[PDB]
Amino acid sequence: EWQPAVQILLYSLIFLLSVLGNTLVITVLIRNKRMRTVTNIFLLSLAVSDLMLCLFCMPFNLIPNLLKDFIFGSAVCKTTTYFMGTSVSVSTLNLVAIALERYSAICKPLQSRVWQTKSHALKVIAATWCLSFTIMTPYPIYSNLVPFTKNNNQTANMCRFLLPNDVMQQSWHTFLLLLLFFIPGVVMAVAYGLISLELYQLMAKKRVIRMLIVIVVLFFLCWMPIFSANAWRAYDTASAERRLSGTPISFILLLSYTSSCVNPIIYCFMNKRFRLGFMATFP
Amino acid sequence: DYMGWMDF
Amino acid sequence: SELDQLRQEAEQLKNQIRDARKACADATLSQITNNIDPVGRIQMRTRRTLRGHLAKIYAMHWGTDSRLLVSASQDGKLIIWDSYTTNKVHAIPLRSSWVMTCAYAPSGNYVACGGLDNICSIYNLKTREGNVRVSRELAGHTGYLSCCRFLDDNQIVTSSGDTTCALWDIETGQQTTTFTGHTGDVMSLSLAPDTRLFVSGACDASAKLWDVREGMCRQTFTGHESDINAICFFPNGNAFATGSDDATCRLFDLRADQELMTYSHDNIICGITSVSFSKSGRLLLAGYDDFNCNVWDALKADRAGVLAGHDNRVSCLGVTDDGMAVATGSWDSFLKIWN
Amino acid sequence: AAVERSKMIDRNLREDGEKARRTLRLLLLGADNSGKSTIVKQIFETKFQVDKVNFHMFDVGRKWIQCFNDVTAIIFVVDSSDYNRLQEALNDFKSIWNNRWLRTISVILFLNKQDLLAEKVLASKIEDYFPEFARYTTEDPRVTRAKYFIRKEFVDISTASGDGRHICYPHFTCAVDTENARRIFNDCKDIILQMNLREYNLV
Amino acid sequence: TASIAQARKLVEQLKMEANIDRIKVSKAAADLMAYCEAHAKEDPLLTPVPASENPFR
Repeated sequence: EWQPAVQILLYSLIFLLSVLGNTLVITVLIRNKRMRTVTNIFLLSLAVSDLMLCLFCMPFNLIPNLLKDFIFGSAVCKTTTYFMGTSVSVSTLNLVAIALERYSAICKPLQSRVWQTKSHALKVIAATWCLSFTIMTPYPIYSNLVPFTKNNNQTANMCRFLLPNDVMQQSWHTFLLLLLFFIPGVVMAVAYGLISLELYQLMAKKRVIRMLIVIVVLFFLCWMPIFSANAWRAYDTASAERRLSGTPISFILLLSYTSSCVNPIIYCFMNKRFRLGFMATFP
Repeated sequence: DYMGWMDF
Repeated sequence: SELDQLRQEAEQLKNQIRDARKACADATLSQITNNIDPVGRIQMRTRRTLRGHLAKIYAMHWGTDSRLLVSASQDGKLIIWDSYTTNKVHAIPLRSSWVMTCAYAPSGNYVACGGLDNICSIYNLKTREGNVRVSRELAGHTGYLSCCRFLDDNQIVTSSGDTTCALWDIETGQQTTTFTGHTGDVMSLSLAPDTRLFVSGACDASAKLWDVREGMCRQTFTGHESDINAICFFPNGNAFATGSDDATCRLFDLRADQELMTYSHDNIICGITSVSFSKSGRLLLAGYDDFNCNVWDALKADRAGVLAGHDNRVSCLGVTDDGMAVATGSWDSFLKIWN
Repeated sequence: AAVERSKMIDRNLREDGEKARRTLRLLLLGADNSGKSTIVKQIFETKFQVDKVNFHMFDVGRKWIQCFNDVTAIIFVVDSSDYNRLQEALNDFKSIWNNRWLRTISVILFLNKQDLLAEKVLASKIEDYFPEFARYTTEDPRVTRAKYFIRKEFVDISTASGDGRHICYPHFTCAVDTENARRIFNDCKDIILQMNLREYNLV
Repeated sequence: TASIAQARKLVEQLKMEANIDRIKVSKAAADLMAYCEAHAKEDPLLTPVPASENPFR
């Protein structure tokens, strides 16, 4: 029972912290009108998408993995699977949105004055949410309880997802891991690379540059594992499941969700301009 | 038995 | 020796002025108003926000009907607002963006505007072609216009950085009188309710009372430690108030020729930008550099309320002729209407 | 019908708030003897363009300075050639630098007619006006001692207070120099970069 | 002569500003107090009018 006891402690802690962090960022950024800058529009959007990711991924992956059957109805398997992919998708384009905005402001300061506005930020927010809700539509369609029976002769289920053939399954998993992880991570490596280079070309500058390196590291550590696993299963579902099913994939998933825990820390709480906003937001 | 995993 | 003799005669006369005032100083306003009742807490709230300006609002003036107002911004727009609906009735492109003052004619036919251009421009609202147009440009000051106020569709009074005031005939475009006697830049102006007199306040901390017909300084008032930014007649025309970088307001009565009251609190530490009175002249409303506006009980001198709701300097302030609303403008580019 | 007019007005006032945003606004300060009108290479006002970025200078022919509290940079011009008024410029520069309304505007400082300073020092009485120039110790070495001493005095005023909110960008200029537009452009690039770092939550 | 010429005016002006007739400040104060009481009920800022009568809602 030790591995289950650790697994519930880890998930419940990371859940409570990701709820608290994102809801505080949402709170302090809505109350303080002063803190309403192009960047803080993306941080508010990001914190909402991370709050959805926390609420709809974490408990609904934990509880079935503890019970060893999917306890909720087909409507819950459909609805959760939609919001999981939706929240994961919006976040990865809000993190590539913050890196390309920061790069325009820091490496081309005059030219960006033409377009970098609060209205332009809200165009990119609206386009990102709408295109995420759009492309994730297969999830509530082809995600339906699949039945089996336990050794106690109880009927049991496992929520799963299946395009109509294996070529569609493989091409789909290749598309999501090359447009919701790979390129989103090579454009955050070249954006924060160029910002670090031009910024370094001194103690404050080195304090900035180590944060830019930590951001591109934490992105690849959270997401590479889960996006590579899904691709493994879509090719040899049998070998992938024989290796990773049960306890191992639950930690690859926890590592993925830990992104929605760290984002409030590295983007908000590490800057007192917001930390004071916090001190100004509450009595 | 319970095998595989949801995508996210 | 004549220069010294005058100088001693001026010192003796100035000493006489002080003695005549001191002899007149029989009781303070706060000794007379000791028994009255306080304006209680003036709880007040924003009823409207006007969102069209894209830079610092510098000035605003109500029309004679308490619906229309004009406002000036350093984006180079003069905007006329229907405050009831918030509709923009008109937007006028100014020829220079560095404006510091705006006025509405009592007829509603015209608005006036000026600043670092050293000109007062008159705009005709009621043309047959349906577009607002320049009626005349009044040129003759050698320093920036700080304030302006029409007496009628043919006459307007102006204050300037060149230490003067001037009265203009708008039809001829010429000064009918120049008023001279301030030594610092004149920052503000206020016409008496009968339009026979006006007061102006300056950077040398003087306020002066002028005869509009005869072109003379009747009286000079002093008390502030620093430049006067704002001045306003009390509704009866027998008194006025000033505000300054001193972080205080003063009240004077013309007939006693001296200060009756000073409004201050040791937590208030920044300059006053603007002042105006309610319809009874029982409340003095003042704008501040600390982004607030404060409501003072002009007779008990207590701080009665706060209009907190701007993200920068309250740059200008005005009560309507009905007494039903206060407008405040600001360096964040919005006006707000209150109560 | 009145509201259709208000929205058609609010659309043209937004189309004008953009044409405004495309330009950088600069204020000129300095006494006569400074050559302000010769730092210019293209309320009085004038316009110029560098690398497709558009600039608008303004000079007024303690109160009127408040209007300029949101310009990108003050261009402050000093005559370097005689020291009778050097302290006057230093008191004036102190008055600009510590102004309540200018606490976040960086100053581009032009130490102008530096060739006449070089001629005066190569021929100057400078230590009679500034006794602490005796044994100063950092072109001709003596001219460099004067230039760096002259510069040192303004930049030490500029660093005695400021808290990193705004900075001073000193330059030496001859009346024949064309490069002042490039210098203003680079320093505006740097001023905009410094605030973009704090607004983009990097510091 | 400009300083002496100007100073004669600065003297004349003080002669005018002294020739004026001043009243006791207790009378001046009592008039502002009497005015505000006579115009108290007619001032919607010191006591707000009901939302039916208020033109700004």
